[PDB]
Order: sequence, then structure tokens, then C-alpha cells
Amino acid sequence: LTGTGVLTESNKKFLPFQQFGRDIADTTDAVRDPQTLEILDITPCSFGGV
Amino acid sequence: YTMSLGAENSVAYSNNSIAIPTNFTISVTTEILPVSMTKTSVDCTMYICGDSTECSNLLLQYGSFCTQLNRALTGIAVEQDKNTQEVFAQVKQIYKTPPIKDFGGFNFSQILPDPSKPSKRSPIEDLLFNKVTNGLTVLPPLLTDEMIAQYTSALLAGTITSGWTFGAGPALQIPFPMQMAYRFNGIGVTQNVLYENQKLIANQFNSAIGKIQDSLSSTPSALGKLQDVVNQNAQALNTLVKQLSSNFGAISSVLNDILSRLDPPEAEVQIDRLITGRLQSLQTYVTQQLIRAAEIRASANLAAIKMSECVLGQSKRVDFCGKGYHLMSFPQSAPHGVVFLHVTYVPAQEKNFTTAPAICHDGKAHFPREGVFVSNGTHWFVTQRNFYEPQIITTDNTFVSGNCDVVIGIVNNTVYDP
Amino acid sequence: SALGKLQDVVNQNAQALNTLVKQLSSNFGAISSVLNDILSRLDPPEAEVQIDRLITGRLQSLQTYVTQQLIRAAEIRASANLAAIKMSECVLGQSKRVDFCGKGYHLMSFPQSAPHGVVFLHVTYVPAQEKNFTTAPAICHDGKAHFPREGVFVSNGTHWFVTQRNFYEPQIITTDNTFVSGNCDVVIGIVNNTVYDP
Amino acid sequence: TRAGCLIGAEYVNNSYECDIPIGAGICASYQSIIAYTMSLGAENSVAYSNNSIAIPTNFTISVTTEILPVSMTKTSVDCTMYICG
Ligand SMILES: *[C@@H]1O[C@H](CO)[C@@H](O[C@@H]2O[C@H](CO)[C@@H](O)[C@H](O)[C@H]2NC(C)=O)[C@H](O)[C@H]1NC(C)=O
Ligand SMILES: *[C@@H]1O[C@H](CO)[C@@H](O[C@@H]2O[C@H](CO)[C@@H](O)[C@H](O)[C@H]2NC(C)=O)[C@H](O)[C@H]1NC(C)=O
Ligand SMILES: *[C@@H]1O[C@H](CO)[C@@H](O[C@@H]2O[C@H](CO)[C@@H](O)[C@H](O)[C@H]2NC(C)=O)[C@H](O)[C@H]1NC(C)=O
Ligand SMILES: *[C@@H]1O[C@H](CO)[C@@H](O[C@@H]2O[C@H](CO)[C@@H](O)[C@H](O)[C@H]2NC(C)=O)[C@H](O)[C@H]1NC(C)=O
Ligand SMILES: *[C@@H]1O[C@H](CO)[C@@H](O[C@@H]2O[C@H](CO)[C@@H](O)[C@H](O)[C@H]2NC(C)=O)[C@H](O)[C@H]1NC(C)=O
Ligand SMILES: *[C@@H]1O[C@H](CO)[C@@H](O[C@@H]2O[C@H](CO)[C@@H](O)[C@H](O)[C@H]2NC(C)=O)[C@H](O)[C@H]1NC(C)=O
Ligand SMILES: *[C@@H]1O[C@H](CO)[C@@H](O[C@@H]2O[C@H](CO)[C@@H](O)[C@H](O)[C@H]2NC(C)=O)[C@H](O)[C@H]1NC(C)=O
Ligand SMILES: *[C@@H]1O[C@H](CO)[C@@H](O[C@@H]2O[C@H](CO)[C@@H](O)[C@H](O)[C@H]2NC(C)=O)[C@H](O)[C@H]1NC(C)=O
Ligand SMILES: *[C@@H]1O[C@H](CO)[C@@H](O[C@@H]2O[C@H](CO)[C@@H](O)[C@H](O)[C@H]2NC(C)=O)[C@H](O)[C@H]1NC(C)=O
Ligand SMILES: *[C@@H]1O[C@H](CO)[C@@H](O)[C@H](O)[C@H]1NC(C)=O
Ligand SMILES: *[C@@H]1O[C@H](CO)[C@@H](O)[C@H](O)[C@H]1NC(C)=O
Ligand SMILES: *[C@@H]1O[C@H](CO)[C@@H](O)[C@H](O)[C@H]1NC(C)=O
Repeated sequence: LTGTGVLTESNKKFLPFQQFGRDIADTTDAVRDPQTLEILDITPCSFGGV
Repeated sequence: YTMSLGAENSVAYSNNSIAIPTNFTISVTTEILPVSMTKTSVDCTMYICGDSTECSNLLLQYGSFCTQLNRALTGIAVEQDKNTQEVFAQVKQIYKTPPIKDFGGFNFSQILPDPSKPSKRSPIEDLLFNKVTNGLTVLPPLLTDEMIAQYTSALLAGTITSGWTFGAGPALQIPFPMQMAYRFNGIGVTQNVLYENQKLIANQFNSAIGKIQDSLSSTPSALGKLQDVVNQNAQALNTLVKQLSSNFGAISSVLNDILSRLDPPEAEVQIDRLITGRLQSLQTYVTQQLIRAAEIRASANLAAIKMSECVLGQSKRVDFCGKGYHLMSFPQSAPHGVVFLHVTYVPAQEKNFTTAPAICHDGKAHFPREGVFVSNGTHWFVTQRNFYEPQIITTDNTFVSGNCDVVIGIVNNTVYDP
Repeated sequence: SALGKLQDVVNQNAQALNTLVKQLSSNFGAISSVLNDILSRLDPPEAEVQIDRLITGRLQSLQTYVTQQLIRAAEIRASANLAAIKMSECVLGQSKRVDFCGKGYHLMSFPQSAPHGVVFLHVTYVPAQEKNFTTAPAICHDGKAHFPREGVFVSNGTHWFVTQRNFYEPQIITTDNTFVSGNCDVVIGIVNNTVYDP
Repeated sequence: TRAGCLIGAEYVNNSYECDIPIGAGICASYQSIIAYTMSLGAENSVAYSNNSIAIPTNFTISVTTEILPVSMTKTSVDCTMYICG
């Protein structure tokens, strides 16, 4: 699951088989870290018009 | 079932019978008009390609599609603020109601701002705001909700304290019972009818405003227009985001997978397939937004015209500012829209009378100066047309024209010379 | 920048035409954006592919231009319908609609032609130099409630007059500019003054 | 600003008419470039009372302009010549 984003500590309670988390619009917004099982929220990098 | 078009009503027409109302009802009705959309902007290159650079190099071959899409979206975004400005910024002075709310018994507490609330919204406005709930950015509107409410409060204060004078020049103060007496004169009802019934009219108006608040609170489908606008915008944005999950005939919908699985020869054509699919989706979204923005601009122009002709003055246009004879209107700010409270005069408790076109007296034909001749069964009176106020037929409320030989249906009576 | 509304239409149309013309210089994935080069360089089987890419791109550009032109023409048609209604109701007559023919009480309007548009000169009556007065809903005289026929009761401090509502012209309260309705016991705020009988 | 980060404009505490709109009530103007919350208009408090009326003693005849677009330039882009020459 390649991409660019900001990873933070997440309080989301993933089920013991879920590796990814998607929102309403089917964009990945949380991933379970494989090496150590921790949930990392994906926040899009700070884009915007100038 | 075959639908019913309404209740049958055979009006008791005859060639000498008239129905004159003996009472009236002060009714308040709500009109909801959307004013603005959600101002969205799209980073077209980011939407099509994300972070990959050779996808943007391929997208460069299409010229200025992204620039034109951004220009259209920017035009829509500026148009939304323009719509809000034309609807609400209809006065250059922020009027304030006096600290003492002595308006001859009329009570505007449900539409005047509530100082207790931090948002400075009226109870009706607070209820209205409570009911309505990948390179894409949402721009905030130029006018905040607090400033729109400040415009609304200024308009309310202007119409309460000055009537229609503040929309045509300097605000000229007038007591509110006399203002509503002017508005009664504007619909063909004499002002003594209002002065002699001031408490009843004030109670009817207060009850109607309270019923408006209760009706808005208890009906979840009353604000369906604004909710439809919000849902349409949200659904269009959701569709645009979900279009990125389509492969459009390519091996995958992810550019990274295509890049890491194929060499540039066939990766170029697969990425081109994705580019044309996503660009078509974006163009479809922008065209839909342009059509929707045209509809919202029509609604906003209508709302601005409603503001000018119903809030800043009394309108003679039938059914434009509510059902019935329009007295005055009050604006209320709503999310992405405006709510008008239309106060109208609805005649009630009509009574049958025998009428004549003219009265023959001393070989002369008398016609009412401003009223209508009615007979209660034995005696003939002249009354104003919208309210039963029988008066003795005299030479001051009638005028003479010719003799009695021409008018069809002229009846004999005595015209008293004062 | 007074005439910015017509200039915006002119600039939008010119910019759309310029974008349409500049789209001819995009190759849309073909080897060249010039058709003559493709025709002079390749055999028909591959020239067909290149020309098909160019046709797809240019047809898409033309369809986009026509769609924006249709939407813009709908906006201009709405504006022209509004201008026709303004002509009829402001120039061919005096309108009572508030703020439809200027700011103030509309007297008349004058049209002036402009490039791709119309300019209305809205003559309005703006009240000025207002003065405070004490006022009463009615005048009680001989146990009768008198109400103004056309104006309003005003007091200059010691005497009561009746004046037309939009311009101060104080006149002696008489039975000709007032009408009688009922007693003095009903009207809230009725004041005592004499009503002159001529 | 709620519309985003603003660089190069000094946020004054005064309130003026909107010159260059930024968003969320903040506008920009050149006095140096300043940023400010837009002023909705001069504050006015009408002297309302239950027996006072303001009657104009004079009038001003004012003429204001309304500019309305009527027509666009009539173009007819030949599809075949555009696409194919
Ligand atoms: C005026 O009189 C007419 C007839 O005298 C009334 O019309 C009648 O209304 C009743 C009740 O709906 C019907 O059953 C009759 O068929 C009607 N008669 C006719 C001839 O139409 C009318 O209601 C009266 N209006 C008022 C205000 O009293
Ligand atoms: C006109 O209608 C109003 C109701 O809208 C009447 O007012 C009611 O009168 C009854 C009896 O006098 C009272 O019990 C109610 O409390 C009144 N209601 C309100 C809201 O004031 C009024 O009497 C009617 N007028 C005529 C002449 O019939
Ligand atoms: C105007 O109407 C409001 C509400 O309709 C009145 O406020 C009510 O006042 C009573 C007695 O003070 C309270 O018991 C209610 O709880 C109040 N209701 C609300 C919603 O606040 C108000 O008294 C009326 N009169 C004036 C002069 O404002
Ligand atoms: C029609 O109106 C006349 C005048 O208003 C009524 O005559 C009056 O009737 C009342 C009681 O019925 C008497 O107290 C008055 O003295 C009468 N005045 C005159 C001048 O006669 C008449 O009764 C009304 N008729 C109907 C059918 O309503
Ligand atoms: C209204 O009054 C006029 C005059 O007072 C009546 O006209 C006369 O009626 C009588 C009887 O029908 C005739 O003999 C005269 O020749 C009429 N004179 C004129 C000048 O017309 C008239 O009939 C009355 N109308 C009603 C309905 O009673
Ligand atoms: C209010 O108006 C009345 C009438 O226009 C003024 O009374 C007149 O005052 C002048 C000079 O003071 C006298 O020459 C007249 O004889 C007065 N006329 C009457 C009928 O008394 C009165 O002075 C005005 N009051 C104010 C405060 O302006
Ligand atoms: C307006 O005039 C009426 C009638 O001249 C006044 O009413 C009288 O007032 C006196 C003094 O209070 C009483 O003794 C009488 O009994 C009242 N008569 C009636 C018929 O009500 C009234 O007070 C005057 N109002 C003002 C403000 O001066
Ligand atoms: C009518 O009278 C009121 C109060 O007597 C005037 O309002 C005052 O105006 C001055 C100067 O504009 C202010 O300093 C006061 O604060 C105002 N007071 C209030 C309570 O608003 C009003 O200007 C007068 N109108 C005219 C046309 O002279
Ligand atoms: C009403 O306002 C007009 C201005 O619009 C006044 O006319 C001015 O009068 C002064 C002194 O009489 C002259 O110096 C000006 O040149 C006049 N101006 C114009 C444009 O004519 C007029 O006097 C005012 N009327 C009243 C009764 O106050
Ligand atoms: C996998 O490696 C991490 C890294 O230290 C370790 O903490 C973990 O215990 C290992 N085993 C499992 C089953 O996650
Ligand atoms: C109504 O018609 C009758 C005839 O049916 C006639 O006698 C009467 O004068 C007419 N009344 C009016 C007001 O036209
Ligand atoms: C205005 O209110 C006062 C009491 O505050 C009262 O005496 C007076 O009659 C009222 N005037 C009108 C016109 O209602």
C-alpha cells in the first residue's frame, strides 16, 4: 500500500485480521503496522492552493 | 387511487350577491430559498496523477484542460459569495432595535437575536441552523454565519423600527402600530380597523410566529431544499472521489501498481487510460457543478428580489410574498439559504349581502367613492371592500354620475346629505 | 471599472475562444499536433492512429467549449430577460417594486445602449432632511375618533397637524382631511385636540 | 486566517469595507498590505419610541446606473475545419 501521508498514533480498534482501514470514500486512512501491531492514522500531507 | 385535485366548491354566484369578510386572520408562512453552494476547488493535476511526475508529463499533452476546469470552479466559488452578498447585504447601515421592546403589543422575540446565545442568533435561526446538517479543497464563504445573522438582524431592526423607509433612504422612525396601519392601508383596509383591533392583531401575530417556530421544529421535511443542496454537493464530491477506484480498462486503478509492474512502453498507455477516465470524471463533475450553480444563482436572484420587495417594502404582487394580502416579511438566516416569514392578511368569517352597482336618489346615480354598496336585508349601506364596516350612504362617501336610466341593476335608496 | 459587467462577458468569450484555439497545439499523445506532418510522414495504418488521437482530443475540446458556451448563453439569456422586464416596468411605466428600478422611490428610468448590453438611468426620489415629531394614531374630538384620510397626525410641540406621509406639509386638522370611526375609548394612544369644521 | 495561513499582510484591528476578499470574513487592502475583518456598515440606532415619527422636510432627486448584459458575440466554430482542417 504505497502512498504519501502523515502517520500518527491511532485509537481505532482494528479487528485481529484487518490490515487496512478505509473511510466512506474508500480512501485508506488507517493501517495496521506489520512488524509491531499498531494502528497508524493516515492524514494527508498539508496541500492547498496558493 | 386516482388523485383528488381538491374539494369541490360551488361559489354562490348571483348577479346581486356579494360576500364581505367580517373578520380576518394574521397568518405567517415560511418560504425557504437556497442562496449559496459549497465553494469547492480542485487541484486537477493532483486529482489525476497524485504524486507521480511522468503521469503529469503525460497529462501535459492535453494542454489546458486543468486550467479551464480550475477557472470554472473559481467562477462558481466567486459566484457563491456574490449570491450571498446580493441576498443579504441589502443595507449599508447596521440597525439595532431599542432596548425597550414596546411595539404596541407585537412581540418579535422569536426573530430578534438572542443575547444569551454566543452565536447571537434568533430562536428561529438557531432552530434552522440545528435542523440543517485528493486535491479537493473546500473554501470558506467570504461572509461568516455571524455576519449573515448581523445583516439579518439589521434588516429586522430596520423594518421593525422604520418600516419601508430605510430601504428607500434614511430610516425614519414610526411606531409599529402605525406602521402596520400603513400596511393595512396598503392592502385596501382602513387603518381604524387596525387601531380598534390592535390587541387582537398583536395576539394573532404572536400566535402565528409561535406556530411557525413549532412547525419548523416538529417537521423534519420543511427544510428539504437546503438539505437537498447540501446532499447534492456532498454526493457529487463523493462520486468524484470514488471515481479514482475505477481502472477505466487499465490493469489497475492505482498508478503506483502499474508503474512498479510494467515498463514505460505499456505503462504509458495504461496511465493514459487512467488519465482520460479521471479527466472525463472531473469534466463531468465540473459541468454538473456549473448547471447546479446556475440553478442556485437563479434561486439566489429570486431570494434577493424577495428580500427587496417583501422585507424592504409591501408588495402588491399576488402570492409573491406568501398567500394572502401581504403585510410585511421578516428574513431569517439559514445554512446556505434564507428563510422568509411572510405576514399576510387573510380575510375570514365572510357574510352574504345583497349588493347594487349604484344607488338612485333624486334622479341621480350615486357610486361609492372607495367602497361597495351592501344591503343587510332591509337597509342599504356602503362598506369598504375587504372588511364589513357598514356606513350610512352619504354624499361624502359617494359621487354622482349621470342619472338612473343607464346603469343596469341600480336600486332606489335615499342618500343622506350631512 | 464601472462597466465591468459587459467587460466580463467580453473577456470570458475571448478567453474561451483563445483556449479553444490553443487546444489545437496539443498533440493529445500523438507524435505531432500538426495534421500535415502526420499525413506527410506516415502510411495510412499508423497515420489513422495518430489522427484518431488528435480527433479525440480536439472533439473533446470542442464539446467542452460548446457546453460552457451553452451555460454562459443561458446566463446571458436570463440577464436579457431581466433587462427586458426592467425596460417594460421601469422605462415604459413607474414601478412600485422596491429596489427593482434603483434605490429609493422610483420616478422614471431612461435606457442607454451599451456594447452587448443596456444601461438604465434610474431616477428616484430620495427623502432628505428628516425632522422629529410627536405623533398620535388618532385625534379625540367631541367623543369621536378622527383618523387621517391620507396622511399622519404630527405635533410640532404645541399644536397638532396632519401632513402627507412622505413630505412634511403641516395642515390644520379638519373634517375634510379626517374621517370619524367610533369612540375615543378603543384606540390606544389617542390624544385630545380640536378638529376644525370649515 | 480560517481560510488558511496569510503571509505578508499585517492584521490590523480596524474594520473597513472589503477590498480584496480572503475568506471567512477577512479582507485585504493596500493603505503596506493589511488584513482585517470586514466592516458590515456604519452602526446606526434608530430613535424608536411609541409616539415619535420622522417626517422628511426635503428630498433629493438621485439618478443611479444599472448595467445589464444583453447579448454575447455570435460565433460559429466549424467542427470539421477545427478538427481536421
Ligand atoms: C350565501 O348563501 C348561499 C346560498 O344562499 C350559501 O351557499 C350554500 O352553502 C351550503 C353550505 O355549503 C350548501 O349546502 C348550499 O348548496 C349552498 N347554496 C348555493 C346556492 O350555493 C353560502 O354558504 C352563503 N354564504 C355565507 C357566507 O353565508
Ligand atoms: C375574529 O376572530 C378572532 C379569533 O381570531 C376572535 O377572537 C376570539 O374571540 C373569542 C370570543 O370573543 C375569544 O374567546 C377568543 O379568545 C378570541 N381569540 C383571540 C385570538 O383573540 C374575534 O372575536 C373575532 N371577531 C369577530 C367580530 O367575530
Ligand atoms: C414575548 O414572547 C416571549 C416568548 O413567546 C415571552 O417569553 C416568555 O415569557 C414568559 C414569562 O416571562 C416565560 O414563562 C416563558 O418561558 C418565555 N418564553 C420564552 C421562549 O422565552 C415574552 O414574555 C413575550 N413578551 C415580551 C414583552 O417579550
Ligand atoms: C339592518 O341594519 C339596520 C340598521 O343598522 C337595522 O336596524 C336596527 O336594528 C336594531 C336591532 O335590530 C335596532 O336596535 C335599531 O334601532 C335599528 N335601526 C334602524 C335605523 O332601524 C336592521 O335591523 C338590520 N336588519 C337586519 C336583517 O340585520
Ligand atoms: C325607483 O324610483 C323611480 C322614481 O322614483 C321609479 O321610476 C318610476 O316608476 C313608476 C312605477 O313603475 C313609473 O310609473 C314611472 O314612470 C317611473 N319614472 C321614471 C322616471 O322612471 C322606479 O320604478 C323605482 N324603481 C324601483 C325598482 O322601484
Ligand atoms: C407650531 O405651529 C404653530 C402653528 O404653525 C405655531 O404657532 C404660531 O406661532 C407663530 C410665531 O410663534 C405665531 O405668529 C402664530 O400666530 C402661531 N399660530 C397659532 C395658531 O398659534 C407654533 O409656534 C409652533 N410651535 C413650535 C414649537 O414650532
Ligand atoms: C381627553 O378628553 C377627555 C374628555 O374631555 C378626558 O376624559 C375626562 O377626564 C377627566 C379628568 O380625568 C374626567 O373627570 C372625566 O370623567 C373624563 N371624561 C371621559 C368621558 O372620559 C381625558 O382625560 C382627556 N385626556 C387627556 C390626556 O387630557
Ligand atoms: C430625534 O431625536 C432623537 C433623540 O431625541 C435623536 O437621536 C439622538 O441623536 C444624537 C445625534 O445624532 C445622538 O447623539 C443620540 O445618541 C441620539 N439618541 C438616541 C436615543 O438615539 C435623533 O437624531 C432625532 N432625529 C432627528 C432627525 O433629529
Ligand atoms: C431642500 O434642499 C435643497 C438642496 O437639495 C435646498 O436648495 C438649496 O438652498 C440653498 C439656500 O436656499 C442654496 O444655497 C443652494 O444652492 C440650494 N441648492 C440647490 C441644489 O438648489 C433647499 O433650500 C431645501 N429646502 C428646504 C425647505 O430646506
Ligand atoms: C516481530 O518483530 C517485532 C519487532 O521487534 C517484535 O516486536 C515482534 O515480537 C515480532 N513477532 C511478532 C509475532 O510480531
Ligand atoms: C339580476 O337579474 C334579474 C333577472 O333575473 C334582474 O331583475 C335584476 O335587475 C338583476 N340585477 C342586477 C344587479 O343586474
Ligand atoms: C406610549 O407609552 C406610554 C407609557 O410608556 C403611554 O403613556 C402612551 O400613551 C403611549 N403612547 C402611544 C401612542 O401608545
